[PDB]
Amino acid sequence: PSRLRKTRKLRGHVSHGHGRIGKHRKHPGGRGNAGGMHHHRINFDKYHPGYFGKVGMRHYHLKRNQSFCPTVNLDKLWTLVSEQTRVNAAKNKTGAAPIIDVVRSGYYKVLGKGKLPKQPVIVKAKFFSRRAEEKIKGVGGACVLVA
Amino acid sequence: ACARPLISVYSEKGESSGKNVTLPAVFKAPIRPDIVNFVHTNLRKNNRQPYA
Amino acid sequence: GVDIRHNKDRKVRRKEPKSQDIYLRLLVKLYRFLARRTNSTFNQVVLKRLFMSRTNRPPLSLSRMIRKMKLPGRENKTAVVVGTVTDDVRVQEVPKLKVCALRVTSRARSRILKAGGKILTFDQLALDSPKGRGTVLLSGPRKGREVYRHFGKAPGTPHSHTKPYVRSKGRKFERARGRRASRGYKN
Amino acid sequence: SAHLQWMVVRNCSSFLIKRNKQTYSTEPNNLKARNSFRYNGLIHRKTVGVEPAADGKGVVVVMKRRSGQRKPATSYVRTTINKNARATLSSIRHMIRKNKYHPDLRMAAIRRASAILRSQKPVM
Amino acid sequence: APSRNGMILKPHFHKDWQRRVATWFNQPARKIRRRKARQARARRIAPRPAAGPIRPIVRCPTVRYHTKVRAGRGFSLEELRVAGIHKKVARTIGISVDPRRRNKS
Amino acid sequence: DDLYGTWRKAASLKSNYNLPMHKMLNTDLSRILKSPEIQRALRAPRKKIHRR
RNA sequence: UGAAAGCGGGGCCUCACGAUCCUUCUGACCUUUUGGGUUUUAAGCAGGAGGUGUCAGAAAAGUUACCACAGGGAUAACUGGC
RNA sequence: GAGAAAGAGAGUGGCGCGGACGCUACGCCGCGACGAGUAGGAGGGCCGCUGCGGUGAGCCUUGAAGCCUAGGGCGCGGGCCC
RNA sequence: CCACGCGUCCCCCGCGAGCGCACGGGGUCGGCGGCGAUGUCGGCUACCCACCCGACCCGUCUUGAAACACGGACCAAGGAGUCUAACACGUGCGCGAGUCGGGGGCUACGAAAGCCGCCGUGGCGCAAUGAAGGUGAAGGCCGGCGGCGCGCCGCCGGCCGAGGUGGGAUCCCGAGGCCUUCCAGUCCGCCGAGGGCGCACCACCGGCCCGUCUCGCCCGCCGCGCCGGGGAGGUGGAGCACGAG
RNA sequence: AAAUACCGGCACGAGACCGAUAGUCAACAAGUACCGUAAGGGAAAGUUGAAAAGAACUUUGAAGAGAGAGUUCAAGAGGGCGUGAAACCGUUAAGAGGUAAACGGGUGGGGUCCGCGCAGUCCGCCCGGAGGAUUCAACCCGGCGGCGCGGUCCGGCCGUGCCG
Ligand SMILES: [Mg+2]
Ligand SMILES: [Mg+2]
Ligand SMILES: [Mg+2]
Ligand SMILES: [Mg+2]
Ligand SMILES: [Mg+2]
Ligand SMILES: [Mg+2]
Ligand SMILES: [Mg+2]
Ligand SMILES: [Mg+2]
Ligand SMILES: [Mg+2]
Ligand SMILES: [Mg+2]
Ligand SMILES: [Mg+2]
Ligand SMILES: [Mg+2]
Ligand SMILES: [Mg+2]
Ligand SMILES: [Mg+2]
Ligand SMILES: [Mg+2]
Ligand SMILES: [Mg+2]
Ligand SMILES: [Mg+2]
Ligand SMILES: [Mg+2]
Ligand SMILES: [Mg+2]
Ligand SMILES: [Mg+2]
Ligand SMILES: [Mg+2]
Ligand SMILES: [Mg+2]
Ligand SMILES: [Mg+2]
Ligand SMILES: [Mg+2]
Ligand SMILES: [Mg+2]
Ligand SMILES: [Mg+2]
Ligand SMILES: [Mg+2]
Ligand SMILES: [Mg+2]
Ligand SMILES: [Mg+2]
Ligand SMILES: [Mg+2]
Ligand SMILES: [Mg+2]
Ligand SMILES: [Mg+2]
Ligand SMILES: [Mg+2]
Ligand SMILES: [Mg+2]
Ligand SMILES: [Mg+2]
Ligand SMILES: [Mg+2]
Ligand SMILES: [Mg+2]
Ligand SMILES: [Mg+2]
Repeated sequence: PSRLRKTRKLRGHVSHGHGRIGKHRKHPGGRGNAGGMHHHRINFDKYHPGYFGKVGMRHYHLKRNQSFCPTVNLDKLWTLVSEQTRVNAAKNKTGAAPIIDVVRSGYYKVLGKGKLPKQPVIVKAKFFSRRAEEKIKGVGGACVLVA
Repeated sequence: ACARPLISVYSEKGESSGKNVTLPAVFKAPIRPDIVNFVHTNLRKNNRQPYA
Repeated sequence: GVDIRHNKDRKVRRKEPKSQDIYLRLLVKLYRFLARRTNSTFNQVVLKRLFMSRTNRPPLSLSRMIRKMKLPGRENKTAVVVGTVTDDVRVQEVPKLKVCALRVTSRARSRILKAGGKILTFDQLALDSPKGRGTVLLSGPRKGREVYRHFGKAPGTPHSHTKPYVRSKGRKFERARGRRASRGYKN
Repeated sequence: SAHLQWMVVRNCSSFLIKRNKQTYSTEPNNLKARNSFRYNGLIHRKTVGVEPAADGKGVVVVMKRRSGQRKPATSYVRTTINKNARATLSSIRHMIRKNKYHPDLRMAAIRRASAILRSQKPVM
Repeated sequence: APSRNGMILKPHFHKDWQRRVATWFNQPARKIRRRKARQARARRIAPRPAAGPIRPIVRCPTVRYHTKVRAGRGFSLEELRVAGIHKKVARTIGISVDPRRRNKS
Repeated sequence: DDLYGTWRKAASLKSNYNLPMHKMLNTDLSRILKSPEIQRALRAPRKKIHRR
């Protein structure tokens, strides 16, 4: 609201919070992001490095759907599937292992970040990390590919 | 509180009828006039026509 | 006159919360009393932490309180956060905890009451232990916010690993003259 | 409860009245009529009030009972005392002290009863 | 004239944008307009389905969405000739047809 | 309590809603403070006014 | 190089020099060239160079007595002052 | 309030019916030292104007807003009440 | 002389009562005197006038303005940091590894409000690095089968398992004791020598991921290939290192 | 065709908008008066009272204009008339005046009004003196209320408690 702002306590004060020596002029440093090479060199090097110049190849008609491959980690792997699968699989006596179809939950690639509990799985992904595969093997379990 | 009293139903003649229903837990949700004032302030701005 | 400089003549610290919440102010009305009338400094620290801002009482997570209660010596103690005990989903086995917090989220308190613990708020904490005896006081990660990635020694300045403010992370967006050795100079 | 109701009522009640650097509360069971947690007569489980009778003689003393807190009609009990000034005040003193009925304001009730009695004896 | 630290920004307001601004104060009026027209249509085609014709199972094109099956344009001609529905009688009995759909599967 | 849910039953007429938890439960401050748990573990009051 | 200890990644030390963009050359059995393959071509990645001497780096001749505008006593042509 | 870490602590054996004020805890009270200020920053306004939701069982033809005043006053002051 | 008893062991030589004065934790009188109904009493303030001291006209630009610097005859009304978008930080609120219906739909004030969940499409967040191909965030011990002038270990079965150092608010244990006649003797507290497990955070050393360089020896098979995977050691990153949006 | 856009037009409804120097330029004989050769530029300007009941009649003056009378609740609302400020002016009353006026601090003098001042506060307890009551304490009956002090009286209810 205007009732709580600073123009309600800058009435009676002549310069209205902008000064007497340096008047509040209109655009003293140019409009916008101007003068980066010339007179705002120190700001654009002390606060936005890398800004000027070209780098990298150009890819004209880019499609994020082609580049779509969202990832999940092994510490979140068991959160895809409900609790009773995990407790029935830890309770299970025949060594039957539950099947986590991660693509059905919505992640294409499985990466291995976290500690995975001592419990056999079948992780059914589209892409795997090397460490994710070896943690699934080291806990005992399978890595199934889908297309 | 954790309890729930037993609120009585009144007939149209004024006196209490025999029907007697337990008090719903909505009446023991927390009282916060901060949230009530905030929501009332921001939602009373929605029925408002422009001017220019 | 005196030769006294008045720059730091006023402490900046709070006397009260800046919230118009009334339950937090009733907790403050209780812990003002316990702070000035006990000789335990747990009451002073929890008075200070009720005073603080949302950003200075960061949300402590259930995994941190699992670890910092599984440290040796502090068995069947009472963990006490003044922020918010949030659920952590990358943990499976939850021991019997004794948690005191301003607010616990829904499936975090579901997890704790399923494991067989007990969540008591600060009023019944002061009833259960007025001087706070038998309590592991705990704090969330205060540098855990993403805005501390931008603070400190500025980017474009050597040996400063500071995240700059960019509208979109990509190839074209601030990779070229300060970042490269070919394009210009590298810091 | 009581403090929860007070943290709402303290600056928002329609009995509250603020002018001339003073503050008051025009609620019907407020001894000394001032805005306080001690003297507010709506937010408590037990409360006295001292009022003049509808007849121009005596004092009706109002007690709040224990059980019917959420029942406002059968909550207050009213006893009309029409006698001399000494025994009226001794009745109010015994009524508040020996019941142990909210002894914070027995003396405020006695002050208000004596004020009503001096206003109720004929004007010179 | 940028200050100490912050983003550098390029807001696209350099044109005359105030002369071309679409403001949405007829949003609830237009919702009530669509709703009244939808109810008048639904009671006009009176026992027929309110949502119109039937539209086939169709799964989405690209790599991001081919795990999901949605509603399509219309039942293809090979689908109709296998189901024994004539391609001109399907639109009469309420079946959406498009001839453009192939069947690779 | 079908609309806004109980404390242990969720909202049967919303999708995912439950009554919001209290921040302190025993709201009465004076009954807390005049309790033998807290009145025991205090120091003595210092109410002798020491003027200049 | 010296037998060797060592010494040397320019000149005994204190000066002798140049960002982005663009071009050119050098390097890898390198990446991309877009539905797939091969081959030219082009784009990239890293290292030099082509140069900005107003040297943290615009691409730039005058005249106005026909003159104009915003200002400056921050600054001249008078007096006055030291 | 008392120069000296810590209980006016509990257990086992050898008549007259009385007692001021307080505590809007965002309240009240006690100590000390302190008070310059342009540009500027900040806090508090029971300072002021207009309109809206609440509210005062508000005010008003037994005279509202407005205006005038050698009348009585309050506030450090913005202002305000008769 | 701020020295006052009786009783014993050793050496040299724990409650007495009253009254009262007061250089004693900030003034009281348990002292008085006058004038008061048509001219007197009180009213600082506000009306006029007098006198002493003080006293240049404001705003502004300025190193410096009363300036022979500019603006201003006087009065009434109007009259200048606003709104939208984006960002950043701080604070309040809801939920919280999630969060948000803003677009759509269903049911006087109300063009509001409620609701959707197989309307979370999508945004932001939960993962980074690389120009790109791409890859994509602990390890150790045991048993078995110089390989030799993979004590290292390649591969299989078991066990421990998700850093360390220093400082650290809080807490935890407690050598002793906190007296009412004296000794044992318990409980409830409380104080505390010293000793602990240490939140957040800070500093440092480690470690893991991505790029790049250097040196190496291995490992896999449907395609034994200009193939794929691995290690050690530096280094560049807006990373991880038990969320914080 | 549909979903879609609409500051023109016909007819509508609404407003945390403006309230006659505001809001359209325009609340009114407004794109009018007026200016420009022209293209074009373009104002100012609301309010008696409830009802005209809009001041009959007498008198001075040639008349404007007055004085009486009268309407009205009110002309202290009299045909540009609600309210009627300020600058500025006329007059009356008071006070003053040769360093232009004005100002700050301090009092003094004179006023104007106020204090309904002008024999000056009461309030408790007690003592003594003159009164007047249907009158006190204690008992009996009825109702209402407050509370292991009923350890552990009987019966219900709830649990953001548990077990069958
Ligand atoms: Mg200033
Ligand atoms: Mg400023
Ligand atoms: Mg200026
Ligand atoms: Mg400036
Ligand atoms: Mg300057
Ligand atoms: Mg600016
Ligand atoms: Mg330059
Ligand atoms: Mg001083
Ligand atoms: Mg200062
Ligand atoms: Mg300061
Ligand atoms: Mg600036
Ligand atoms: Mg449709
Ligand atoms: Mg070398
Ligand atoms: Mg030489
Ligand atoms: Mg360029
Ligand atoms: Mg010439
Ligand atoms: Mg000439
Ligand atoms: Mg000069
Ligand atoms: Mg000269
Ligand atoms: Mg100052
Ligand atoms: Mg003088
Ligand atoms: Mg100037
Ligand atoms: Mg100058
Ligand atoms: Mg200056
Ligand atoms: Mg001069
Ligand atoms: Mg001049
Ligand atoms: Mg000038
Ligand atoms: Mg002038
Ligand atoms: Mg913030
Ligand atoms: Mg409407
Ligand atoms: Mg006008
Ligand atoms: Mg007007
Ligand atoms: Mg107008
Ligand atoms: Mg006008
Ligand atoms: Mg008028
Ligand atoms: Mg009148
Ligand atoms: Mg009038
Ligand atoms: Mg008039």
